[PDB]
Order: sequence, then structure tokens, then C-alpha cells
Amino acid sequence: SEAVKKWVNKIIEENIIAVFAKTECPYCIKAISILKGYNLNSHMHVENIEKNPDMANIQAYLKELTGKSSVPRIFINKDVVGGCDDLVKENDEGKLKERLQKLGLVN
Ligand SMILES: [Zn+2]
Ligand SMILES: [Zn+2]
Ligand SMILES: [Zn+2]
Repeated sequence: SEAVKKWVNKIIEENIIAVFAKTECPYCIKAISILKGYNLNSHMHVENIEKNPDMANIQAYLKELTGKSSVPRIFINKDVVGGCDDLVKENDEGKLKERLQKLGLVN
């Protein structure tokens, strides 16, 4: 479905921070909380792909884009961060902050 890919693409392109998530997903919640802790709400969109008729197609496309079909799937300015574990690694190592500084999102 070109439609599914167009829709996922629009989410990633229109929002600097894009998080694909699902219902009652602890690592989704943890990742979103970390990101909101950088006061990124204004530039973030969270998409619940479980409440969607095309969940399997969305997951398959996220795997084509990132190598994994699991949520959360995290993009920052169209770059693949990955899952919550990847976010925690980048955060602890300083990379996340560096990303956000280069985007003008944190001073
Ligand atoms: Zn579920
Ligand atoms: Zn429940
Ligand atoms: Zn949405």
C-alpha cells in the first residue's frame, strides 16, 4: 500500500520528533517521557499504530525503514534513533542532547 507508506512518511516528515507506539507499552511510555523531559512536546507527534486498521502494514514499513517492527520506533528529523533502548543509550552518552542542540530544540 503506497497509502500506508505515504501516511507514515508524512508523520516522520512533518514532525521533527516522531514516535510510533502502541497501547499500554511501557518502553513507549518511557521513551516519550524522556523526550518530553527535554520539553520537546511542541515538536513531537506520537502515533498509536495499534489503534489502526493497518497496524501490520505500518509495522512492516517501520521495519523496512529501521530494521525492526517493534514499538516504540523513534525518528528525530527523519533520522532513525530506533527503540527506547537506543534512546537511553544516546541520552546517557550525550548524543541525544547533541542531536537536539543541532536542531535548535535545546540550548
Ligand atoms: Zn496491545
Ligand atoms: Zn488495560
Ligand atoms: Zn497521529
